[PDB]
Amino acid sequence: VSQVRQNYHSDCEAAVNRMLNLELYASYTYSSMYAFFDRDDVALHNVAEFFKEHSHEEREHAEKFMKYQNKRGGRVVLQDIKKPERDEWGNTLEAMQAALQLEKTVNQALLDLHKLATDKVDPHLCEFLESEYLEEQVKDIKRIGDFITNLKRLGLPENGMGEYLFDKHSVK
Amino acid sequence: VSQVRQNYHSDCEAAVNRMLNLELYASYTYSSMYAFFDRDDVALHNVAEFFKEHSHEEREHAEKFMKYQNKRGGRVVLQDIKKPERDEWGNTLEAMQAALQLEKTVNQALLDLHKLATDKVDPHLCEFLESEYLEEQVKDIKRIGDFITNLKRLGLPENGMGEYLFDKHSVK
Amino acid sequence: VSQVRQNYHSDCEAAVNRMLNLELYASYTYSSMYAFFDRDDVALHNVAEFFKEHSHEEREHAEKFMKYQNKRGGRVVLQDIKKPERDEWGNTLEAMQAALQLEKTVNQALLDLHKLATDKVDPHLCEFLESEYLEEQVKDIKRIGDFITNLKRLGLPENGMGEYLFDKHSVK
Amino acid sequence: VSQVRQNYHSDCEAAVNRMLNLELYASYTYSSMYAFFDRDDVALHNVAEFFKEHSHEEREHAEKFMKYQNKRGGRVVLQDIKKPERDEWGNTLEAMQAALQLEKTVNQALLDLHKLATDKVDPHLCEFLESEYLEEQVKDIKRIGDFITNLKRLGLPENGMGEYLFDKHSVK
Ligand SMILES: [Cl-]
Ligand SMILES: [Cl-]
Ligand SMILES: [Cl-]
Ligand SMILES: [Cl-]
Ligand SMILES: [Cl-]
Ligand SMILES: [Cl-]
Ligand SMILES: [Cl-]
Ligand SMILES: [Cl-]
Ligand SMILES: [Cl-]
Ligand SMILES: [Cl-]
Ligand SMILES: [Cl-]
Ligand SMILES: [Cl-]
Ligand SMILES: [Cl-]
Ligand SMILES: [Cl-]
Ligand SMILES: [Cl-]
Ligand SMILES: [Cl-]
Ligand SMILES: [Cl-]
Ligand SMILES: [Cl-]
Ligand SMILES: [Cl-]
Ligand SMILES: [Cl-]
Ligand SMILES: [Cl-]
Ligand SMILES: [Cl-]
Ligand SMILES: [Cl-]
Ligand SMILES: [Cl-]
Ligand SMILES: [Cl-]
Ligand SMILES: [Cl-]
Ligand SMILES: [Cl-]
Ligand SMILES: [Cl-]
Ligand SMILES: [Cl-]
Ligand SMILES: [Cl-]
Ligand SMILES: [Co+2]
Ligand SMILES: [Co+2]
Ligand SMILES: [Co+2]
Ligand SMILES: [Co+2]
Ligand SMILES: [Co+2]
Ligand SMILES: [Co+2]
Ligand SMILES: [Co+2]
Ligand SMILES: [Co+2]
Ligand SMILES: [Co+2]
Ligand SMILES: [Co+2]
Ligand SMILES: [Co+2]
Ligand SMILES: [Co+2]
Ligand SMILES: [Co+2]
Ligand SMILES: [Co+2]
Ligand SMILES: [Co+2]
Ligand SMILES: [Co+2]
Ligand SMILES: [Co+2]
Ligand SMILES: [Co+2]
Ligand SMILES: [Co+2]
Ligand SMILES: [Co+2]
Ligand SMILES: [Co+2]
Ligand SMILES: [Co+2]
Ligand SMILES: [Co+2]
Ligand SMILES: [Co+2]
Ligand SMILES: [Co+2]
Ligand SMILES: [Co+2]
Ligand SMILES: [Co+2]
Ligand SMILES: [Co+2]
Ligand SMILES: [Co+2]
Ligand SMILES: [Co+2]
Ligand SMILES: [Co+2]
Ligand SMILES: [Co+2]
Ligand SMILES: [Mg+2]
Ligand SMILES: [Mg+2]
Ligand SMILES: [Mg+2]
Ligand SMILES: [Mg+2]
Ligand SMILES: [Mg+2]
Ligand SMILES: [Mg+2]
Ligand SMILES: [Mg+2]
Ligand SMILES: [Mg+2]
Ligand SMILES: [Mg+2]
Repeated sequence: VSQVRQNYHSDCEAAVNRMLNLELYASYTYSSMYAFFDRDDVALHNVAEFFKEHSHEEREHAEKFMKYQNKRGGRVVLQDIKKPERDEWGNTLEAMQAALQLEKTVNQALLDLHKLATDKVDPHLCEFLESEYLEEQVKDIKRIGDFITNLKRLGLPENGMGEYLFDKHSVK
Repeated sequence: VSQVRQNYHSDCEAAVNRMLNLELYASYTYSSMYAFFDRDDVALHNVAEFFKEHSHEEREHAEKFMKYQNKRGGRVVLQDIKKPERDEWGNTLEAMQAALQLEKTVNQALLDLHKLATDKVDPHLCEFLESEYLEEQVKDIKRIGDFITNLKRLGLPENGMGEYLFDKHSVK
Repeated sequence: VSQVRQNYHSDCEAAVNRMLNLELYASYTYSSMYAFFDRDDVALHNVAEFFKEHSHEEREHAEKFMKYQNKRGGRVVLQDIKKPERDEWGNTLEAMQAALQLEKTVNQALLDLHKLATDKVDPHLCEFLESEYLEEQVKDIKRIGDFITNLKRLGLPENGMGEYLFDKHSVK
Repeated sequence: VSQVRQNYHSDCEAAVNRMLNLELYASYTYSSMYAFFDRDDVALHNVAEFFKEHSHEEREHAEKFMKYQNKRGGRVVLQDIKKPERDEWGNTLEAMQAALQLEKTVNQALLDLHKLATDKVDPHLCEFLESEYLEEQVKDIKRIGDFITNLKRLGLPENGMGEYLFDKHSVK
């Protein structure tokens, strides 16, 4: 047992490793979206940059779980980072819809980790999630939802002029 | 009778209390519009902020009537602030149309208070209204009318692209 | 169901609307106290300004609940803002006593909302209350209690010199 | 007839001269109060300075009526400035009570001049009074009333400690 370990259940340690992997999976999905929107036959560079920034954010979320694991005396165990579910993302609306579902998947995993930490009576892990993860997820979900509403209003997927307008006034 | 009171008719004092309540009612209506445009399924944040600012302005108009009442030696009497007439505001045009009618309602109440002050021969109250309230009402009514004209030109309520364009170039 | 909604119980959504209304009710009560202390026959302007500031604070607390409701995908539903329980507040001690009970009423409502969020297993709402509301309530309750102790020590309600001294050295 | 004169009734011209004299009479009364509070056996120097400042203000009000008279083509006609009604002013409360009645006397004269200007249909004179005189009178009356309330609360005229406290915290 690590000399620093105190009130840290093996189940929580394992779930933190799984959460780290999911953050990395999300980062990789966002990077795929960045690459898609940078294609010469897609060419929506403000949209591409939005997804690149989200890729960076998710990787930082992962690094923070690595640091957390070590601080508590757990051991980081890495697994393969699976490739994204799609190779091409259609258009800005389709990609934002996919991002919304990904953010809700991540949020559900965070909520499930919080349930586990509650069951094992780990207030440090609970507060870490509450103060460092759950509010940013809710903010990101709201932002992406707002974008989806606007893209539908702009006539996506059919209205290419609307798609151009979005790239030029909403993510600039 | 208050030691400061001079040339202040009971009827005017009461009408000032009623005017205070109407300013508060208007502030609350605008706050409702702010909340509607901040919804994830509406998502027009520059429009929401316009209404939030107008909510603030109306509350300041109310505070100034409270201060006026005390300066003249009248007594502030508060009543319930009624909830807005609608829970949802449709779209930017529908909301601006509602705001125009609200501003005209407030302006009519100010004009009616001025008639009363004239009848009771209260030049201080008349000038307060003339110099602190009536010109801002006319300016606000003109601004909202100009917005309505533009929203109709942009094809509201049917044209969602027009609604997006307005939010991005007229209230930014 | 809103596209952003996740782990947000209808009961919590409704209780957030009720909490918003209570914050607005508190703001309105404080504004009444401001107006009372600004009267020419009361004339304690540092006390009036203290209550005006608290009125502002409470309105900001309400706006933050509106924003919260939308972020979670709930719908803001407004009700009448009831007028304050009194039209006149007696003196500085009587008003501070009323403010203490109002702040404890608000705090009890926050604690009850936290119980509901706990029962429905909503850690985001729990942390929002814990980190954005509960500590400010405890601080405000302590400040007002400290003022009450000082006002009693100064001989309120009978000792007018004490009341003047308080206005000039404790809320300046 | 003056070459500049237009829509200026002889009655209004005469009433402006009488108003000028009353402003000068008020200035002189305030100067008497300044001198009283500067006496070695009274010795309330912040109170004395308050009245000195009001003396200055009233003299400026008079000069502005002189300038007004000439601008309209009327002729300034001066009369004796009568000495104040009292040679000694008792104490801070007695003096503030006298100042309140003086300010209300001046305000009544301004309101009466406004009635005359209304009857003779002189909008320039009406607006001059409304915008340059009536609001300052209401503000001054409110301030002095607030002081009277505080002086009574402090136990004047009997409570000398209260009188000292006022001079040190309310007019400093
Ligand atoms: Cl352990
Ligand atoms: Cl274990
Ligand atoms: Cl972050
Ligand atoms: Cl696998
Ligand atoms: Cl694919
Ligand atoms: Cl997903
Ligand atoms: Cl966070
Ligand atoms: Cl009156
Ligand atoms: Cl009356
Ligand atoms: Cl304004
Ligand atoms: Cl009713
Ligand atoms: Cl409705
Ligand atoms: Cl209306
Ligand atoms: Cl003006
Ligand atoms: Cl105005
Ligand atoms: Cl839900
Ligand atoms: Cl539910
Ligand atoms: Cl706050
Ligand atoms: Cl009811
Ligand atoms: Cl009452
Ligand atoms: Cl209460
Ligand atoms: Cl807090
Ligand atoms: Cl003439
Ligand atoms: Cl004539
Ligand atoms: Cl002046
Ligand atoms: Cl004589
Ligand atoms: Cl005498
Ligand atoms: Cl007099
Ligand atoms: Cl003025
Ligand atoms: Cl002291
Ligand atoms: Co993200
Ligand atoms: Co993440
Ligand atoms: Co990093
Ligand atoms: Co595979
Ligand atoms: Co995310
Ligand atoms: Co936080
Ligand atoms: Co984010
Ligand atoms: Co407005
Ligand atoms: Co208004
Ligand atoms: Co204000
Ligand atoms: Co109703
Ligand atoms: Co308005
Ligand atoms: Co003007
Ligand atoms: Co305005
Ligand atoms: Co408060
Ligand atoms: Co509050
Ligand atoms: Co605010
Ligand atoms: Co009622
Ligand atoms: Co409070
Ligand atoms: Co907890
Ligand atoms: Co917490
Ligand atoms: Co904190
Ligand atoms: Co506070
Ligand atoms: Co004066
Ligand atoms: Co004067
Ligand atoms: Co001069
Ligand atoms: Co004589
Ligand atoms: Co005066
Ligand atoms: Co004017
Ligand atoms: Co003015
Ligand atoms: Co003055
Ligand atoms: Co002191
Ligand atoms: Mg283990
Ligand atoms: Mg936003
Ligand atoms: Mg009455
Ligand atoms: Mg304009
Ligand atoms: Mg429900
Ligand atoms: Mg628990
Ligand atoms: Mg303290
Ligand atoms: Mg003549
Ligand atoms: Mg004052």
